[PDB]
Amino acid sequence: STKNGRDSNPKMLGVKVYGGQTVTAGNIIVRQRGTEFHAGANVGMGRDHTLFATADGVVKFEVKGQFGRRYVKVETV
Amino acid sequence: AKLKTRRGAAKRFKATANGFKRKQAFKRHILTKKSAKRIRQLRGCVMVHVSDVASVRRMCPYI
Amino acid sequence: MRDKIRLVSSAGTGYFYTTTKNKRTMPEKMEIKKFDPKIRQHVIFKEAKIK
RNA sequence: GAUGCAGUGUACCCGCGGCUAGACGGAAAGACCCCGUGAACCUUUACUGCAGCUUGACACUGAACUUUGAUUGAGGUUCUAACUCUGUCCCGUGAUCCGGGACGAGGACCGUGUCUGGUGGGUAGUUUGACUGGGGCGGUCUCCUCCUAAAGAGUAACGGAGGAGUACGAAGGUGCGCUCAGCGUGGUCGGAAAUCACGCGUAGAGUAUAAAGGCAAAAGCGCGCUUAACUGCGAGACCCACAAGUCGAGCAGGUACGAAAGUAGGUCUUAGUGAUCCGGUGGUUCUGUAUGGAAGGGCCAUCGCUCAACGGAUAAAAG
RNA sequence: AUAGCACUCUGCAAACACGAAAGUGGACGUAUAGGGUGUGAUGCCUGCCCGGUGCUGGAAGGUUAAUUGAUGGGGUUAGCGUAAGCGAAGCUCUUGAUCGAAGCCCCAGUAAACGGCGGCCGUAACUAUAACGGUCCUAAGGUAGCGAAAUUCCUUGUCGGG
RNA sequence: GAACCCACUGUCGUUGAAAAGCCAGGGGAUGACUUGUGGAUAGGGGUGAAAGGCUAAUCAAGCCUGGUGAUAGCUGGUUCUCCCCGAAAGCUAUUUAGGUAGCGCCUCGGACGAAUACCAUAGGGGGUAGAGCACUGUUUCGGCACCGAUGCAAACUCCGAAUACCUAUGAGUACUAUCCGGGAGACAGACUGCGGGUGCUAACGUCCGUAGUCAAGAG
RNA sequence: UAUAAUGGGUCAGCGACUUAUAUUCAGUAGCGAGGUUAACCGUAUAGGGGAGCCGUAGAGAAAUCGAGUCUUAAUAGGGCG
Ligand SMILES: [Mg+2]
Ligand SMILES: [Mg+2]
Ligand SMILES: [Mg+2]
Ligand SMILES: [Mg+2]
Ligand SMILES: [Mg+2]
Ligand SMILES: [Mg+2]
Ligand SMILES: [Mg+2]
Ligand SMILES: [Mg+2]
Ligand SMILES: [Mg+2]
Ligand SMILES: [Mg+2]
Ligand SMILES: [Mg+2]
Ligand SMILES: [Mg+2]
Ligand SMILES: [Mg+2]
Ligand SMILES: [Mg+2]
Ligand SMILES: [Mg+2]
Ligand SMILES: [Mg+2]
Ligand SMILES: [Mg+2]
Ligand SMILES: [Mg+2]
Ligand SMILES: [Mg+2]
Ligand SMILES: [Mg+2]
Ligand SMILES: [Mg+2]
Ligand SMILES: [Mg+2]
Ligand SMILES: [Mg+2]
Ligand SMILES: [Mg+2]
Ligand SMILES: [Mg+2]
Ligand SMILES: [Mg+2]
Ligand SMILES: [Mg+2]
Ligand SMILES: [Mg+2]
Ligand SMILES: [Mg+2]
Ligand SMILES: [Mg+2]
Ligand SMILES: [Mg+2]
Ligand SMILES: [Mg+2]
Ligand SMILES: [Mg+2]
Ligand SMILES: [Mg+2]
Ligand SMILES: [Mg+2]
Ligand SMILES: [Mg+2]
Ligand SMILES: [Mg+2]
Ligand SMILES: [Mg+2]
Ligand SMILES: [Mg+2]
Ligand SMILES: [Mg+2]
Ligand SMILES: [Mg+2]
Repeated sequence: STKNGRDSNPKMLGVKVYGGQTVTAGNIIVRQRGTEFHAGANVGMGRDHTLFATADGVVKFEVKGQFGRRYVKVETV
Repeated sequence: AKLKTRRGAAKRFKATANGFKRKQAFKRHILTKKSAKRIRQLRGCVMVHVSDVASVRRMCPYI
Repeated sequence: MRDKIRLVSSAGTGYFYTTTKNKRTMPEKMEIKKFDPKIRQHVIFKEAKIK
């Protein structure tokens, strides 16, 4: 017989809102197993590292800092 | 002959103004391991889903 | 083996939480401070058998 | 696997006697194989009933002596009157049935009715999973991680590789504080390797556990104090056939740590799980069949399933 | 199937069978007879094992039914209490102290009862033999007799006869 | 060894003379023998010198009439005409796999409208094709674990497209999208091209993704 | 599927989506914040019969309130309206 034959159910991770899109407060922006992206202004991080908007506005992606981390933020008006 | 109600469904569903209400499952036992959020959010009534409303109406002709 | 136990309020309200412990590492009856919604104060809860 | 399709070859029309190479010739909705939550009969230490057999209590069931226990019971010895005789003699009678009378032998036994424990393929009704390069044997059935997977999500095979059915009142919260590993030098037993001091390169260390994604404001490592491992919620969003699952700012009550701004609704995250029914425990301003109560029920919080064939056909089943 | 042989049951209103009962066969018979079971004239004969299941005989220790009902707890009110509450007696819901046989657990016998009569090492090499010696187990580890057989896979085993 | 009772071999016959026979041979034939007449045993019962044999050409439970028109997720059949639109063979679950249910896909009515699509500009995050050793593995030759040259990788990555995908504006061309209700069918697919697993870089093989055709479409 | 897969030798006649009750949705008719009778009586399709049913109000398990109700300590928030 075969010792193999097992696999886990899908998790559906990924980016849900892209740059330039309008988001109201509370929308999930990124579903990530680790902090491949970091939260900037008006963005909160959850226990499972999910990024969500804490304000109304427009999404934006950027790269900044000494370490070169990828950041995602929300710009208001 | 007169249509007969399915009493099991009648004991699970009650009519609302524009639909039906029901209780939520997973609150009978095995409660210690569950989180407080789940415990408080599974309490109370909710509405019946549209994909089930037809079956509920067919089973309960008079409610 | 972690056994289920219930922590009962000392105010007589009847309120109780539930949790588990390791009997061997914690032989003594557990005693903690927690919030009591019936009286809306913090009081001592003591271990009681989960039954 | 071709009289009937394509291309070609041959062949004037119709009988009679022979022959069986083909018309996947006729005959019987294949007996082999598989399937249907089909049937029948047979077996058993498969499940569940019943007959039969057997144990004791009560009733038919009575009377006298006598011993031993704490007015009453349990044993022994006698008796006749209930009751038994498919034993003898008389009568109905002309009869090896039956009934009545007498005698004899037994006798509170045996036997029967109700209840009750045991035994019970002798009979009776049933069950005995699915997927599978046919079926059987073997393996698998739920969850987590990687690759197949074609740079959003999702994506199959009895495809290639590993884990889970836990742990922790601290391994949780907070304030403050600190950084791994491997090397080169010299030093008591001390030596590849354990302890001390200085130096060059520098995240390979570590993160309770499998892997992946992460980790300097360290998510890694200590100390002091503590219980936010709270209660009532909840704008909004993800994922979804349903039932479910996931993240979450912010608002009230009380609380811990900070000088303060503040952080805290368990643990770096993703596995460590089980619906409904029926019952148990504690509360309860609900209901409670004439009335007042009470039983019973409802609501809130909790407990009992390796229902692993893991959306679980029964409380209960092999060949 | 059979005559022969063996085991076992049955004391007569027999065991056993039919039948719901009454009754009927067994039998107008009776242990030299009747039923069940296995084997199969006759000759020589029929080894070992009671651990398992069955059957037979013991023991009254543990366990256990109906039945019985000792206690304990609750409901309800007469009466008490400013109130909260307490509450006799009568009914009533619940608990189960004690007593309580067969069977089983236990001990012996029984195989012409159902049944069983072995492994691994050194050697045997011509497949794998307690052949023979060691040891491990078991209730025990095949006496006589026979054997490539209605039983032998290798197999058309080897040798001789025809 | 005749009658009588049987049924061991062979030919014939087998739409037969015959729903079991004829012909030539064969066995018993004073016995556990053959046979006439009249009786007894009735279906989970009977009877059986035992073959599951026989019980009216019927037997692993006879026949007849009733329950009864039993049930069959199975096979078959389903009858006049014209017009309009027009599928699927997928996901999830199932003692479930050739059944069924929710969703996806079809049709009809109502409500609503350009809120929808194609293309152009603008903003986005990738880790595949390719490529390469900076990590993890593996690999060849030299100089003293390292250094100089050299290779490879679905479960390696210092890099990294084209395409796809999500958003906002805009010209034209399309009664497009969305919501509420009535009725379904379907959940056996096949071949070809491209990217792949499996197989032998075999199969008119098998399992996925993505387009076209058949299915349901003639010339 | 020409299939060498199934069915039919031929003709005539017969042969398969029905009936009752309940419910829901569309057409059409009466009436309209109302609509409508059932059994029954009745020289009987008439006329009587208003018991009853649907609609007009929800929320909550229920007691209970009511254009509001449920939860909560909350006049906050939220669910059904
Ligand atoms: Mg409960
Ligand atoms: Mg010629
Ligand atoms: Mg001819
Ligand atoms: Mg011929
Ligand atoms: Mg033909
Ligand atoms: Mg034929
Ligand atoms: Mg057939
Ligand atoms: Mg067969
Ligand atoms: Mg039945
Ligand atoms: Mg199968
Ligand atoms: Mg196979
Ligand atoms: Mg992928
Ligand atoms: Mg992907
Ligand atoms: Mg792609
Ligand atoms: Mg049940
Ligand atoms: Mg009352
Ligand atoms: Mg399942
Ligand atoms: Mg014999
Ligand atoms: Mg002999
Ligand atoms: Mg004759
Ligand atoms: Mg004969
Ligand atoms: Mg003779
Ligand atoms: Mg009989
Ligand atoms: Mg016959
Ligand atoms: Mg039968
Ligand atoms: Mg068309
Ligand atoms: Mg298709
Ligand atoms: Mg099931
Ligand atoms: Mg089928
Ligand atoms: Mg089909
Ligand atoms: Mg490549
Ligand atoms: Mg299917
Ligand atoms: Mg399919
Ligand atoms: Mg396909
Ligand atoms: Mg194919
Ligand atoms: Mg064509
Ligand atoms: Mg064709
Ligand atoms: Mg044909
Ligand atoms: Mg067919
Ligand atoms: Mg035909
Ligand atoms: Mg005709």
